[PDB]
Amino acid sequence: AAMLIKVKTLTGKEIEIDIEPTDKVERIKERVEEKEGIPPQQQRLIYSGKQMNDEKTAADYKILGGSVLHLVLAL
Amino acid sequence: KHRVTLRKATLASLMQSLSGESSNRVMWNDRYDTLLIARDPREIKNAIEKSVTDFGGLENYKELTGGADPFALMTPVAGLSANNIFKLMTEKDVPIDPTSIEYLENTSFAEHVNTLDSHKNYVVIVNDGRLGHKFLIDLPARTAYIIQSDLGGGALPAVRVEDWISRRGSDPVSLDELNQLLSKDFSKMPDDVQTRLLASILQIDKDPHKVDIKKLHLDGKLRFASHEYDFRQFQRNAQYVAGLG
Repeated sequence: AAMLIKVKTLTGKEIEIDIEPTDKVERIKERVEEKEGIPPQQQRLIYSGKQMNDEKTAADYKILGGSVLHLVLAL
Repeated sequence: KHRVTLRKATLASLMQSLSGESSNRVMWNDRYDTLLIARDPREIKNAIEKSVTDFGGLENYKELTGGADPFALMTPVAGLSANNIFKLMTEKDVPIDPTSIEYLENTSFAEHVNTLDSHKNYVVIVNDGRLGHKFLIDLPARTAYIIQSDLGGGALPAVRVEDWISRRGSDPVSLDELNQLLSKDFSKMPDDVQTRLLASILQIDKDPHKVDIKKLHLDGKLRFASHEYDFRQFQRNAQYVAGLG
């Protein structure tokens, strides 16, 4: 079942990604990369305070429509 | 060969200015469909302040980000340095959006650079899917330099762009070695060849032992695109960033 999630960077820049609960985290990174130009390995992708397992899905982290993932692009 | 000193001075002057709050936020901002030099230190901070309010104050926003303070002076992961320095180098009066550039996927890097006017400066933006990495090759009017930083999570250790520029920014790279590294066949070269090219080109201390090729994605795509630039424009963009005080 399709859901729109927000990916928000440290600059407050926001992007919307329409995903499904079964989509893997690696996949979510790749689509952030489509948009932001950051290689997935170069992304620090954060939800509920922790980084996300590449092999785990969005449902694994109880992400829902409107959930905000935090994209930190800093060392 | 006194342009090499100009170029070094510009980068040096640029990197040092990043200790300034305003310069720091203008350099590494992530609005790309607009001119770098159109970036307004204070709009940027207002948008930061808005998202820290939205998320329950700084202390809470920090937990959400796993510790990252958005007001802090940052240094970028590879893509963000790649995108932004690319803009600084290539922009005059038209926004350039490194996020929507067209890459070469089936061209050889050597075959590509032979195609280039030796009378022009080019910058090449490398999206390397074997290294999970993104970095710049500056080809001033043949001589090559690397601009980069790195989160540190793949074959190459973490590096701050300030430190990279300081040690490596003005230290020319072997084109031949670049041809080899940006080969499709790079994935198939012997271990010690891979680690030596990665060290030579990409590692701050040219040290093979600090490269770990087990973290190479052997089926990674290697994408690159070039773009000419006026040196004077680059200097000027860097003067705006650096002059922010």
